[PDB]
Amino acid sequence: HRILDGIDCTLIDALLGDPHCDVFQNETWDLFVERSKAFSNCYPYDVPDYASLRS
Amino acid sequence: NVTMPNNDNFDKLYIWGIHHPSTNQEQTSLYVQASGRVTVSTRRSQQTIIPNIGS
Repeated sequence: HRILDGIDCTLIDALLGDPHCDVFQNETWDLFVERSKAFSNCYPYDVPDYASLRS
Repeated sequence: NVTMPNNDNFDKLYIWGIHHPSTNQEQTSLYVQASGRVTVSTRRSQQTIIPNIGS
C-alpha cells in the first residue's frame, strides 16, 4: 500500500495547512496514518462535523 | 464572562440552557439586550446559541 506517516500532523491540520504541516503539502496516499503524539500548532479552531470533513 | 476549570481526574458533564421569550419585549423586560447570546466552550469545544423570540 501507499502509507503516509502523519507524523505530528493530523489529516485535518495537514489539510488546512498548520504552520508546521507544510511538509505534507500536495500529498497523496492510500492509507493516511494518524499518530498519537500528534498535535496542531496554529490559530485554535473548531470543525463542525469534523468526522466527515475527515472521513 | 465566567470560567470554571476542571482539575479532577474525570470527565465533567455540564447541563445548561438558553431561554426563548414570547415577545421582543419579554426579552427587553428580562435581559435588557434586544437579542440574547450564549456561548459555552473549552480548549477543544465551543458552541454558541442565539434566542429565537416568539410564541
